[PDB]
Amino acid sequence: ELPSLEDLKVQEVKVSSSVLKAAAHHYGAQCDKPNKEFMLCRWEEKDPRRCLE
Amino acid sequence: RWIARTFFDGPEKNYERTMAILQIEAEKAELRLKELEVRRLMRARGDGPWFHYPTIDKELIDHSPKAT
Repeated sequence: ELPSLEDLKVQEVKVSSSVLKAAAHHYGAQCDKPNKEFMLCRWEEKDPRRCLE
Repeated sequence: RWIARTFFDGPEKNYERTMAILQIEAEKAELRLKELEVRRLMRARGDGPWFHYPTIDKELIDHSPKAT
């Protein structure tokens, strides 16, 4: 199968609460390009193994 | 000689004829043997458009879903 390494997951994550993120949808307007790059990666290549960087 | 006319076909007939009937008969026998040979092959291996079972679908969906 060959999965990704142990030190592949990015540090400093999930510090915010579930509704704290939902409180501001301004995240959809500002910082949207890197979110759309990952989104376009997923529809082209379905595997999470390639789109992790 | 009187019996030969208007009552007899003649030796020329059924010699030029019958061979014509045999010519159709030879075509009828060889193609029927070929049909028995073709159906013996087409049923065993799915190569030609004879005894072919229907498939599921040619085209169903290709549009982008909300998949993971």
